[PDB]
Amino acid sequence: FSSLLELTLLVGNYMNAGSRNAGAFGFNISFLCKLRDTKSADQKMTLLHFLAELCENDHPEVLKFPDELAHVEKASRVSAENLQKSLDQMKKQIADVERDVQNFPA
Amino acid sequence: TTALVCDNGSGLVKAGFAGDDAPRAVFPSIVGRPRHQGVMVGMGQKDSYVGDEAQSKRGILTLKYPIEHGIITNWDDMEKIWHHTFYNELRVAPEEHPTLLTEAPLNPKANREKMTQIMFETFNVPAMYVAIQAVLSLYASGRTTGIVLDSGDGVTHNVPIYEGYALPHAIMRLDLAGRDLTDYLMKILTERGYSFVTTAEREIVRDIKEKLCYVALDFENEMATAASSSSLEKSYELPDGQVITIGNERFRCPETLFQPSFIGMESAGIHETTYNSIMKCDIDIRKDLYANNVMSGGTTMYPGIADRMQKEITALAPSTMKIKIIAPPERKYSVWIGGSILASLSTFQQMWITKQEYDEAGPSIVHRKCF
Amino acid sequence: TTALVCDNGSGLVKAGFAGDDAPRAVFPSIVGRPRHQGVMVGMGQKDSYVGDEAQSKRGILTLKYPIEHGIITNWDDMEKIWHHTFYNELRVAPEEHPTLLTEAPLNPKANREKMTQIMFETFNVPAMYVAIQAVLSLYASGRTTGIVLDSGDGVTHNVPIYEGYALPHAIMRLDLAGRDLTDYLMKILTERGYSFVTTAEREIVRDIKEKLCYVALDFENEMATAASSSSLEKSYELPDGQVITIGNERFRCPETLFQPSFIGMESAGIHETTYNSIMKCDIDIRKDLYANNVMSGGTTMYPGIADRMQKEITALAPSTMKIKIIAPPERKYSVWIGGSILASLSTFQQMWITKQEYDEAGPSIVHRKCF
Amino acid sequence: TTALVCDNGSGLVKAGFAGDDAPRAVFPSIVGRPRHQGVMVGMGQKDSYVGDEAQSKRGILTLKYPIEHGIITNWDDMEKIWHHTFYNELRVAPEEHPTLLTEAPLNPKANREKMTQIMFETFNVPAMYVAIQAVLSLYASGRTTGIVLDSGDGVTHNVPIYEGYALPHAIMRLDLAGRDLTDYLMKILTERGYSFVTTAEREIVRDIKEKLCYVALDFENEMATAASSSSLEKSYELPDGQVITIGNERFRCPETLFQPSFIGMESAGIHETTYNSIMKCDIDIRKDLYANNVMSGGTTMYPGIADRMQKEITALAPSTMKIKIIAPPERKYSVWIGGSILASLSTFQQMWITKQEYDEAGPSIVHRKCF
Amino acid sequence: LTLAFSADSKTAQNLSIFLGSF
Ligand SMILES: Nc1ncnc2c1ncn2[C@@H]1O[C@H](COP(=O)(O)OP(=O)(O)O)[C@@H](O)[C@H]1O
Ligand SMILES: Nc1ncnc2c1ncn2[C@@H]1O[C@H](COP(=O)(O)OP(=O)(O)O)[C@@H](O)[C@H]1O
Ligand SMILES: Nc1ncnc2c1ncn2[C@@H]1O[C@H](COP(=O)(O)OP(=O)(O)O)[C@@H](O)[C@H]1O
Ligand SMILES: [Mg+2]
Ligand SMILES: [Mg+2]
Ligand SMILES: [Mg+2]
Repeated sequence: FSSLLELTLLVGNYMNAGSRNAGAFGFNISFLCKLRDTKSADQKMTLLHFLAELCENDHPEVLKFPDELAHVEKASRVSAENLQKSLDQMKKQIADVERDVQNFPA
Repeated sequence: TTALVCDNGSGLVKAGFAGDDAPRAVFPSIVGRPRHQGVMVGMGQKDSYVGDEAQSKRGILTLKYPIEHGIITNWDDMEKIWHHTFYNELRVAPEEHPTLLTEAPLNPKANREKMTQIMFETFNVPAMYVAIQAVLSLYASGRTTGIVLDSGDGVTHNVPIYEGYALPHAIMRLDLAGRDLTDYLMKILTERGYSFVTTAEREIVRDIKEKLCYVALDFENEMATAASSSSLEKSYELPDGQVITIGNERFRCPETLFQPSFIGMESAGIHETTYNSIMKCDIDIRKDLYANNVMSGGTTMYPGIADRMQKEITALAPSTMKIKIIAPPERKYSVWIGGSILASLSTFQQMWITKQEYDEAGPSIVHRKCF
Repeated sequence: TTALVCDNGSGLVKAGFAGDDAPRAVFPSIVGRPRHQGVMVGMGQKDSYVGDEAQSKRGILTLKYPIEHGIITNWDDMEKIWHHTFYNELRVAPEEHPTLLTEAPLNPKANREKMTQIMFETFNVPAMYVAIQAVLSLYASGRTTGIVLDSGDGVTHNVPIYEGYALPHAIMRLDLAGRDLTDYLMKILTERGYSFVTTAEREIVRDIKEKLCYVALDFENEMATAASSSSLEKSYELPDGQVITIGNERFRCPETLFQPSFIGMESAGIHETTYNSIMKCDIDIRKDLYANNVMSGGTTMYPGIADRMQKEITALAPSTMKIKIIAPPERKYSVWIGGSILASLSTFQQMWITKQEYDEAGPSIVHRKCF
Repeated sequence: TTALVCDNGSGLVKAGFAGDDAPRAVFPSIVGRPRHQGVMVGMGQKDSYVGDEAQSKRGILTLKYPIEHGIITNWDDMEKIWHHTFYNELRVAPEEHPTLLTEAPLNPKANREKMTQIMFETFNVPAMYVAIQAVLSLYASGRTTGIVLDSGDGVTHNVPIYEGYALPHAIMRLDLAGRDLTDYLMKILTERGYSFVTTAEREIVRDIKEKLCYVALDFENEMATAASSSSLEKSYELPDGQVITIGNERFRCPETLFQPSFIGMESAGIHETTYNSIMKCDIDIRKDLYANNVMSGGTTMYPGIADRMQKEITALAPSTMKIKIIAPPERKYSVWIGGSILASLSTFQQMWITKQEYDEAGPSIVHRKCF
Repeated sequence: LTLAFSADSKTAQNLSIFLGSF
C-alpha cells in the first residue's frame, strides 16, 4: 500500500504539473476514493482503472494489499466516541455500585 | 361472564376463554363443499363441512378460505366460521358473553363495519372490541415498547409501539406470508417431477413446508452445499404411501421472506421493511426499537429466522447499537395470549363497545373508539 | 451449415431444416410392437415400427406414446423416434448440423438433463439448444408483446411476454389437451353404443375429433338445438364399413377445455387461466395483453374456439378495453416456424451450447444457458 | 451563441434555450432498469432507459430517482440524466453553449463541487453558472424583492430577498413536498381497498394527485361535507380498465402541507414557516414581504392554495398591513423562465464561471463567486 | 498517461431584470 501511495504520488504530480498542486510532497488519504472521478478523454477508464492496469502489468506484488487489510472492514463501523461514552458510563456505574456496596447496611 | 378471545386469522382460527394459558379451539378456517356426485341416499350428507371435518374429508371437497390477505371476501363463509367456532367448538351462548376480535393494520374500514354489523346483529354479543394484533403480541411478550413483526397467513406487518402508543405512520404492511410460500413451494416442487395442482394438495404442501423447511443462515453457501452433495436431502411420505425427496427447496421456499424478487414482488424483504419502519420513527426512540424486536405469528417458526434477521438488521444498522430478537417459543398463539391479558384487565371494562352505543351511533363508533 | 428445428411434441414430431417455411417431416410419435404370433418366416418381420409405418400397420400393433403430458417416460422409444427422424425422415447426418429442441414451461429438470445427455452422446452434435414453445409462437406471430396460449396434445400453457421480457411467475400450466379430449370422446361414445377400447381405436376417435368436432359459441343454446332437432348430427365412415351418427358430442368433447369438471379436474377453464395469467402481471401492461392473445398448437385448430375465447375474455375483462384473439391460419406448425425464425438469426450464433462447454460442465449447463 | 437553462429539480428536468418563454424539454427525472428475464434475442434491448422511455415502458422497470430530497445521491444516474437532456432532448452539443444550473438553498457544498466537476470535465462548457432557485423564481415574477416559497418534489423552502439581497439567516427549509404527498396518498388509498405498493403504481397515484386533488378552504367544513353527502366523489380510470372513486381523499392529500402532523413531522405548516421566515428579518422590511408572497414549483399548482394561504397569513399576521399572494399560472416553469431572463442579460456576461477560472481555482470557485 | 488522460450598478441591474421580465 505504501508502494501504491508512492505510485499515485508520481502519476498525480505529472498530471498536476503546472497547476497549483505541482510538486506535491503528499496528499490526503481521503482523496483516494476520489481517484475514480478523474476520467479519461474518451471516458472509458478512470485514474483508478489506469492505476489498476499499471499494477497488473508492471508491479504485480502490489495487488496483495486487500489480503493484508482484513480488519479494516470491521474497523470502519466502530466509533471511538461511542466507545469512550460506554467506558465512561462503565466507570461511573462501577463507582456507583461500589458506593452502594459501601453504603449498604448490615 | 368469562370473555372470549377469538383470533380470526387468515389461515387458523384460534378461539378460547379469557385468562387461559392456551387457546381451547385451534382449527383452520376453511369451508369445504363437495364437487362429485352423491349416490348414497341418507347417511347424513351435509352440503358444507367447516373446520376439521373438511380437513378429514378433503379428498372429495373444494376448500375455500374466507379470508384472503386479511380481507374477508366471502361473508357467508365467515358467518359459517363464526357459527362453527361459537356453537360447535366452544359450545357457549354468545348472547351473554363478551367477545374480543383481532384485526390486521392498514385494513379497509368496511371490513370492520361488516364485522361490527354481524357481531351485533346475527351473533349479538353484549360487548365486543376490535384490537390490533401487534399490540396483543407485545402484551403477550410482557414489555410496553418495541416493534412487532407479525406475519400470519396473509399479512406481514411491522408495527412499532412506544410507551403503549401504537405509532400509525411507521406501520409497514407487506402482502407476503405463508400462503404465498405454499404456492411457491407448489410451483417449485415440479422441478423434480412432483405435481400438485388441487386444493387438497395444498394442505399436503403446507404440511411439507411446516415440517421440513428452515431458513438458511447464508443462502449462497447452503445452495453450494446442496448442489455439491446430497447431505441436505430429506424424504417425506405422501398419504397414498409414496415417498418424495427434497433438497435445496427446504430453504428456497422461506427465502421469499428475505428476497421477494423470486415471486415478482418489487418491495424488499422483512429486514429492510423493519429497518424502514424503525427509520421512519424519531431518533430518540430507536434504541428502544433496536433491542426489542418481538417476532410473532405462525410464519416466524422456521429454525433460522432469528439469526438471519439479527444478521441482516445488524448489517443494516450502525454497529454501535444493541440488536436483540425477542423470539418466544409460544409466539404462534401469542396473538391470542395477550388478548387473554387484555380481557382480564380491570381498566378494559370501560373500553367495551356495548349494544346501546351501537344502537345510538350505527356501526361507526368502532372507527372512533378503536385505534 | 444449416441448422435443424425438431419440435418433439407430445403428439406429433415436426422436424426439418432451419429457415424453411413448412416443416419437412411431420409424423406422430408412436412406437408400435406386434402383439400377435408371427407365423410366416422371412418377409422382413421387424419387431418395432415407428411413426407412419406404425400408423399404416396399426391393426396388428400395440402403440405406445413415449411422451405423456410433456414428460418423456420411455427413453429408448424416444431414441428410436430421434433416430427415425434423423436418418429415415430427413436423411441427414447429425455430426454436421446443430439441433434446436423445444420444451414445455415448468417441465421437470431431468427431462432436459437426459435430453442434453442423449443429444450429445448418442446423436452427437457440434451444438444444441433448448427453447420454449411460446416464445417461438410469439416469434411466429411477428410481434414483440402478447400472451401465448400454446396447447398441444398434453400441455396447455399460458406465457405472457412484454417487450421481450417474460414474466416467469405468471406462467400457467394445465395438463389438459387433445389426448384427454380423445379419451373423453372415447368415454362419451359408449352412450350411442360404439365401443372403442384398443390403442388402434384411439387413432379412429382422434380422427373423428379432428374432422367433426367444433367449439360451440354458446353451450346451452347449442345443447337445446341438438336436443330439439337433428340438424347438427353428422355421420362418419369407419374403415371396416360401418357408419356412425353423432349428435351433441361434436361440441361436448371440446367443452372439457372450458369446463374441466367433466373429467374430474378441479382447475378452471382456459379462459379463466388466461385471465388469471394476465391479472397476475403488472398493471401497466395488461392493455397490451388484452390486444394480443396469440393462439398456437393443434388443439386451437377447432373452428369455434376464437369467438368463444373472445366472448369469455370480453365477459371477464372491463368493457373499455379491446379484446383481440390473434389466430394465424398456420398455427398448428407455428412453433416450428418460430424455430426457423430463431435458428436463422445471426445473433443466435453466440448462444449455442457447444460440445466443449458440455464436456467442461457436464450436462448441467443447460439450466444456466437456456430459459 | 444561445445559452441553455436546465432546471434539474427533484420533480422534472426542465431544459431549453435562453431567451425563450417556455422550456423546450420537460421530462421526469427517473432511471428505469429491467428486473425480469430477457427472452427475445436482438432488437436492441437496452440495460437502462432514461427519461420518457422509462415512463412509457414502466410496467417492467424499477424506477430510481437520482435526486432525493434535493440532494444528488446517485451520480452516474445524474450523468445519464444530463446526457439524455443534452444529446437526445435538445439534440445539441453541450460544449458550444453556456449552461445555467439551479440549486436548492442550504445545500451541502460537495454537491456543488461534484456538479462543477462533472460540468467541467464530462460536459466541459466554455462557461457555466449555478443559481439559487428562489432567486430565479423571484426574477420571473417581474420584481426584485419578495419572499419565495419554492416547493418542488422533495424540498419546500421559504427564502426572503429584500432589494436583491438574499437574507441567509431567514431561509427556512421543510422536507415535505409532492413525493411525500404521493406516498401519503398511497397510504390512504388502501383505506378504500385500492392497494398500491410498486414504483410503477406511484406514477398512477401521482397522476391521480395531479388531476383530482385540490386544497380545501376549511378542513372541518369540507370533512363534514364529505361525511354528510357523497357529492365530492370523483372517478378515475386505471390503465388496465378498472375504475376507482374517491371522496374526502382529494383534499386530505394536500392537507399535509398545512398540517404536517399527519405524516409525523414535528415542524409546523408552510404558512407558519413563511411567518417565522418573515419574522426572522428586520421589523422595517416586513411590510414589503407581507404583500409579495410569490409561489413557485409544481406543488403550488393546486387550485385552492392561494385562498388558504391568504387566510392563514391574515390570521397569523396583524391586520394593519396588507396581505397579498402572488400566484402566476406559469409558476411550474418559473425557475426556467427566471433563468432565461437572467441568462440573456448583458450584465451577466461578467458573472460567468469560465474554463480558465476552473483551471485556476479548481471546482471550488462556485462557493466564493455565487451566493 | 498523455495518450489516455489528455484534456449606479444596483438600480441598473434591477431594471435590467425588470426589462427582461417585461
Ligand atoms: N413450524 C412451522 N414452520 C414454518 N411455517 C409454519 C410452521 N407452522 C405453521 N407455519 C405456517 O404458518 C401459518 C399459520 O400461521 P397462523 O398465524 O396460525 O395463521 P392464522 O392464525 O392466520 O390461521 C401456516 O399457513 C403455515 O404455513
Ligand atoms: N385439424 C384439426 N382439428 C382439430 N384438432 C386437431 C387438428 N389437427 C390436430 N389436432 C389435435 O392437435 C393435436 C396435434 O397438435 P400438435 O401441436 O401437433 O401436437 P404435438 O406437436 O404435441 O404432436 C392432435 O392430438 C389432435 O388431437
Ligand atoms: N396540478 C397539480 N396539482 C398538484 N400537484 C402537481 C400538479 N402538477 C404537478 N404537481 C406536482 O409537482 C411536481 C413537479 O414539481 P417540479 O416543479 O418539477 O419540482 P422539481 O423541479 O423540484 O422536481 C410533481 O411531482 C407533481 O406531483
Ligand atoms: Mg395467522
Ligand atoms: Mg402438440
Ligand atoms: Mg424544482
